[PDB]
Amino acid sequence: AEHVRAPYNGKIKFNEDLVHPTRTRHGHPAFLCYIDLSVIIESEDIIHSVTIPPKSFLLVQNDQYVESEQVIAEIRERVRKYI
Amino acid sequence: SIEIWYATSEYLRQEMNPNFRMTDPFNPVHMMSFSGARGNASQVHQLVG
Amino acid sequence: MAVHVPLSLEAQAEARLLMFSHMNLLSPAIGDPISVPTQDM
Amino acid sequence: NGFVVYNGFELDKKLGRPHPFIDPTKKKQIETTLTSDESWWNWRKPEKEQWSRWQRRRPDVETVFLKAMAETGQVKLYGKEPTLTETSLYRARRHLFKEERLQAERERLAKEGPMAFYSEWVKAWKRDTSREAVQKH
Amino acid sequence: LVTFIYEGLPKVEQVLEVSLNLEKRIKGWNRCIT
Amino acid sequence: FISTQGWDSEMVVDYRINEDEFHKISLLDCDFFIRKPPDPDNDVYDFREMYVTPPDTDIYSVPRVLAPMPQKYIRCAMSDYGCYDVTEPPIDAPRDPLYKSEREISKVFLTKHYRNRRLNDPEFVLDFEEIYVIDSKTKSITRARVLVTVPGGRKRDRKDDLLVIRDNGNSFKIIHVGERDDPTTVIEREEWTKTREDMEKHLRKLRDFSVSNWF
Amino acid sequence: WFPEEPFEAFKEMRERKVFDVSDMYTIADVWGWTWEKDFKNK
Repeated sequence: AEHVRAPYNGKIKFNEDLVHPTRTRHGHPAFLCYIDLSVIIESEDIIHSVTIPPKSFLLVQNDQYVESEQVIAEIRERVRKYI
Repeated sequence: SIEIWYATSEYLRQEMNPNFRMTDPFNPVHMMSFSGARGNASQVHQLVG
Repeated sequence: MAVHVPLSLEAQAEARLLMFSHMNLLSPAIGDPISVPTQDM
Repeated sequence: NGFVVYNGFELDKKLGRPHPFIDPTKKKQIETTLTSDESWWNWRKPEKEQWSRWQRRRPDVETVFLKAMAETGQVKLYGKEPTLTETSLYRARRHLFKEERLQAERERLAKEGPMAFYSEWVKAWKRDTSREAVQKH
Repeated sequence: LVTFIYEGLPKVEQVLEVSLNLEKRIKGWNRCIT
Repeated sequence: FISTQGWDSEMVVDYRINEDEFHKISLLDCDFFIRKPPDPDNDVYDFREMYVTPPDTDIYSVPRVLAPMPQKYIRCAMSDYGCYDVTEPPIDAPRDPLYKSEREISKVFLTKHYRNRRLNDPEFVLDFEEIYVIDSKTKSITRARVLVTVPGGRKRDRKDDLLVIRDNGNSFKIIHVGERDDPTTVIEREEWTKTREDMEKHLRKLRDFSVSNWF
Repeated sequence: WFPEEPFEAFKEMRERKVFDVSDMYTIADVWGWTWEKDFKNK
C-alpha cells in the first residue's frame, strides 16, 4: 500500500457526494474513492491540487485542516485473537 | 498500532537520505554508507531514525 | 591458518602460473571484479 | 524589420538577503475549518492537552548559533526562536557564515595591529595598545 | 472472554531436490500424446 | 539557378542538386544547403536557394523559413552551437577505446560581416544586428531577434560591442565589452539559481516553513 | 508455458525449434528399407 501525505498545511476541499462512506480496518470512518477525485488544499500562499486515484481510501473530511506530511489518503494466515 | 508505527518508521527512512543530501552532504555517517564504503540505510536508520 | 609449500616443480609451476592473485581478478559467477577497493579505501 | 530592439521583498529574495520565505503581502489565512462538531471522532482535538515526552523542542548546536548570529545582526529570523526550517537551512550554509566571521577577525587584526588584537588574552597588560601608542613607545 | 479470528535458501533446496502449472501439463501431456 | 523562396516548407524536390555550388552545413539531424556564389574567401551566401536533407543523404527538400531572408548576396561568418557527447562505450573487441568524444551540433549561427567586409580587411567587424539561425530539430532557418543595450543606437563603434547568447540559442543581447561577465560568474549564477529553488522545494514540506526566513 | 493442448504444443515446438518433421525418421526410411512396409500392419 501507499500513503498520500499532505504537501502543505491548509484546508482540504472535495465533494463528499462523489465518494462512498466506509469503515477502515482501524475502525475509523472514511471514504472509498472509485474515481479520479480532485482534492484541493488551500495553503498560506497558493492553492494546490492532489489527484486521488480510484480504489483508494480518503481519510480526511471536507473543510478539514491538515498539516504537512500528514497521511490524508491510502492508495490501494489465520490468526486467533483472545481478549 | 502496527500499521501506524510501521508507516511512520518507513517514512523516516525514506526522508533520511534527502535530508543528508540537502542539508549535510559531508556528514560522516552519511558518507560512510552513501559512498558504499561501509553500512547501509537500514543500519543507519537504527542509529538516527 | 594453513600454509603449504609446493615441493615439486610441477606444483611450483601451478602455484605461480594459475593460483596467483593477479590472473584471478574476475569472479567466475558473473565476471565481476574481485578486488574492488572497500571501506577506508 | 522588427528584429533589432534598442533600449523591499523581491529584491531581498533576488539577492539572497534575509527575508521571509513567503511574502507577507501575498499571504492569506486558512479561513475556518471544522470545529469538532462537524468532525468525526477520530479527527477531533482532545479537550485536554496530552502529555507527550516529545512536547519540548530538541536542543542543538544550530539553534544556539542562530540566536547568537541574530543578536549580532549577521542574520535575521522570522521570530525570536529559530524554526526547524531555519535550523535545517543553517546546517546547509553554516560554513559560509563562519568564514565571514573569520574574515572579520583577520581584517580587525590588520587594522589594530598585533598588540591591540592579542591583548584580549593578556589581562595583566595595562599599557595602551593602540598603533599610535606602539609607535610613540 | 471473546475469541477473534483475523487474517530463499530452503526454496532453492526444494526446487533442486524436486509448480502446479508444471504438474498439470506433464500429467496432461502424458495421458494424450501417446 | 532555382528560387526556392516561397516554396513548400517540407516537400521533396524532383532533382538532385550539384552540392559544390552550395555551402554544406552539417547538423545533428540534417544537412543544410545554401547557395554559394563564387568568392575567394568562400563566405558569401545566396539565401534565395536553400535545401535541407537528412544527414548523409541526397534527397533534398525546402526548409521552413520563419523570417524574411536576405535578397542580395551577403558575407557571413559561421559558427556552430551544441554540446560534447562524451560517452564510455562498452568494450567488446580488444583495445576498444575507454571513451568516445563527439560533437553534437543543434544550431548554426550565420553572422553578417559589417558592410560585407572581408576577414582580412583591417576594418573588419561583425554585424551582430543581422544573425541567421539554423535549427537542426525543426530543419528551419530564421533570423535572430537581437536586443541592443549599448548606447549609440544604429551609429556606434561596433568594435566595442559584445554579443551574449543564452537560452539554447534563443536570446541575443548586445552589450558593451566593458560589461563582460567572468566565466566563473556565469557558472556560479546558474548554480545559485538552481540550488536556491531546489532548497526551498525541499524545505516547503516542513510545517513551520510559512513562519521561517531565508538567510 | 507451452500450451496444455497437444496440437498447440506441437506447433509451439516447431516455432521454438524444439522439434520439427526433419527429425522424424526411422532406420527403415534413411537406410532404404522399402520392403519393411510389406511385413507390418498386416
